[PDB]
Amino acid sequence: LSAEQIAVLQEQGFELRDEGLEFGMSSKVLFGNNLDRLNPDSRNTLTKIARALLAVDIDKVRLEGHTDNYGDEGYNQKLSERRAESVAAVFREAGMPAANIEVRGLGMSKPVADNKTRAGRSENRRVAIIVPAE
Amino acid sequence: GLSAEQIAVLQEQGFELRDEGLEFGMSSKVLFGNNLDRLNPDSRNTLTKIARALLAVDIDKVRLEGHTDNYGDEGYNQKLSERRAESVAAVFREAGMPAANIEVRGLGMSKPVADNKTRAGRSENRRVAIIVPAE
Repeated sequence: LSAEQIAVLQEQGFELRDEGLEFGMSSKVLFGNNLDRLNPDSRNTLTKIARALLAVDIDKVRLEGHTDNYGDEGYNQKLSERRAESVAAVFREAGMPAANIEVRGLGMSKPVADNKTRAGRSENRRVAIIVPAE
Repeated sequence: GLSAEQIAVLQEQGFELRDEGLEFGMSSKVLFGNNLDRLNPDSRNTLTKIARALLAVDIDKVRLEGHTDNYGDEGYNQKLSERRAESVAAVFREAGMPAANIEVRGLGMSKPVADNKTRAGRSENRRVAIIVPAE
């Protein structure tokens, strides 16, 4: 729960939540037309975030993958896992140990917008980077 | 338009003789593991190393061909195979090869190198081929 860490997190773009601090990127930004391969630029943005967080000795990051509710529920479950794993590999490659990374795929079960509209579904397809408080 | 010094490097990189070119093949199991089109870190490094070796001897053209087995939707499979050959292309672009010198094809299920009757014959069919043509 340290204090100086927040200044980096916020400067990294994290926002405040109950569990801790969270930063989100849409799957459109992260992967474009790919399945779970990150596009080079997003990988670089992520690498920079991973290194800023390591630098202030963050204890844990949790990566949570999400989809909208369009398509097979099981495939969407697995796709959200693989996409959160792609973000997690960026953290490992930047030097964070596996033991300090948790990965979850949520599928369609934790939406942040209305799946009625094409834009709401694009919002719901995302990976969240969470720094828990405890 | 191909040289002996180019051959020496292709061989030690693991390329083999084929019609009108040289080819290096890896299974989707080794390149991607459990992933969709993201390469495992160790296979990405292996591919980077090959790409550097071919750029060093100024390889003018590379073609990348993605294949699947026959299980599941033929449409998804062709998309999958295209996306997985594109994953290999991006390694070659990052290592310095121009986009113009790279040709990416997903052949889906259409060109199998094993039977597909067996789980092992299917895994073999899941693959990407790195083709250095002669002309």
